[PDB]
Amino acid sequence: VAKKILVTCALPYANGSIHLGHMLEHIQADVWVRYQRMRGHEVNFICADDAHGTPIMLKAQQLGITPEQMIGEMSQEHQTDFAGFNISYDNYHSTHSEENRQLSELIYSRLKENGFIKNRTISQLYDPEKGMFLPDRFVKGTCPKCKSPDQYGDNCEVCGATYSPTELIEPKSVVSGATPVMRDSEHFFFDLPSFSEMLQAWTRSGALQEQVANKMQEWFESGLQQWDISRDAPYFGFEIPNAPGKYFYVWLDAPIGYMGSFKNLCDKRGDSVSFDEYWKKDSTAELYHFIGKDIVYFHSLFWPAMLEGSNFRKPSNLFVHGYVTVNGAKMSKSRGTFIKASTWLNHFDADSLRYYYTAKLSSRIDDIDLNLEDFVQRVNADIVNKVVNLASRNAGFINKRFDGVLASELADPALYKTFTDAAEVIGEAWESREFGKAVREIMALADLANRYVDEQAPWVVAKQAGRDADLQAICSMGINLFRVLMTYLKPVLPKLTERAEAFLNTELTWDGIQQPLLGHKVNPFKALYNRIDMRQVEALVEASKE
Ligand SMILES: [Zn+2]
Repeated sequence: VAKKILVTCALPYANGSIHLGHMLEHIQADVWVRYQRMRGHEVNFICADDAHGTPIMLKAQQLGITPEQMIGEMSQEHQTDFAGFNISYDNYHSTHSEENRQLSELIYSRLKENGFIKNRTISQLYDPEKGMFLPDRFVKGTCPKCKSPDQYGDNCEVCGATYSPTELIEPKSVVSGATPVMRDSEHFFFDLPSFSEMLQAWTRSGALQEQVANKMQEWFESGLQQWDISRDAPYFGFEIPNAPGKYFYVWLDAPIGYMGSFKNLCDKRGDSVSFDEYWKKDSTAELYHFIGKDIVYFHSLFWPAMLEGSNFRKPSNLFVHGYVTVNGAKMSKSRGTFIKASTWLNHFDADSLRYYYTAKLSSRIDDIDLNLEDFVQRVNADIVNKVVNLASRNAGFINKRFDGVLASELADPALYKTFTDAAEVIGEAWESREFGKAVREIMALADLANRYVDEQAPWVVAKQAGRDADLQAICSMGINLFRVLMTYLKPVLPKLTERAEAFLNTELTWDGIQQPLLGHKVNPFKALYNRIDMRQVEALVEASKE
């Protein structure tokens, strides 16, 4: 029937700009969400900025502005980039909100009551001048192995040795320049180990990608550990109830952002029933998290345990994707392959990237390679020469010789059925996240549509006397095939689809393809998409280098 679906994307860190690596996740989720909406389901697409943490607090101080101001600006920047790529979020919030505070306290309270919170005193390097414990990377020093100066954290970039910051020669606090010292502090831990049996049964209930369920097996074998969920002041975040000086570490408050953002959305809509409908233990609504492979452990073990422990429903499934490489290698700042979302939009449109990523995506966790050379060729070849060409080639004749009126019947009903029959396969491909497959199927159909037009040679029929009817039937057949193709691609290319709809004078819906456009008036044709040059790509890389 009509499902209730809540989809999220991992929360971007407020202390950084969105790059093409991040876009892969958001575009993958958006394509899936747009398809689900097209099928009539109730979909809620949610996200938010991860805005707490010592790093955030320090960068803000270093800059002279308040963290509240810093994260506020980063939030607008991120939202501008996502809007630019047409990521159709129903709501984009922040972990730094009243909703998140309330939910973090509620969940913490329940976990504590149920006895899943443990106290443990730990020892950590402390900056006595600033009065704050120091995370490993905030301690500078001389490597005890090779004696190289200015080595940070727990590893040396020179000899590559690893060690505890307490082994550094002349340790110095990066925050004040003071010499750190050891110091004790009581911390709160989440008893993840007490959920192992439940998590095992849950993971075995056939949900996760084969590759995910397999990594989980190794994690169980190794054994689960308790996780620290507290931090000491000074800190930028929410204070733990009944624990003055203690704050919620990100492990806890970041994923709550998924809930906080949804609650914020319900409040905005004046909806007092949905939150519980979606998050209560016996919910029949579906919850999906689109995440990267680097945060699977957290979302598959810690997150569901926390939810279970606080009496909330667990995710229905986790959709994991791999990383993005450019030209076969990790993004490179020196090579100008480290491309930011905002930079990309200064040179190309969002539809091009959305199409390329989609054509390469699948239900597997494999890495996605953005080959710039291949990108230009794929876009020009597929979008411009196969799909858009189908419309432009036939639009002229219809607009100039028939007043934009399409024929009253299908020239080839059998060929049309071939295109609508494919809906089943393409729809299941979109649904199962086999995007590359959906695109292959669609392009196969596009080749077919172009072959039909080639064989009918309208530019030839257009020259023969007493063949006006034939010309109209042929060109109208081509426009109707284009109608179907654009429908299958609607989830992928939002802007191109709008321009297509303006031309066809119709809104494209999934079920609408069963009813071809007959005796229908299309609008004067206008370039739907233009070819891109390799020079455009070179300018982007140069711009990224700089
Ligand atoms: Zn060294």
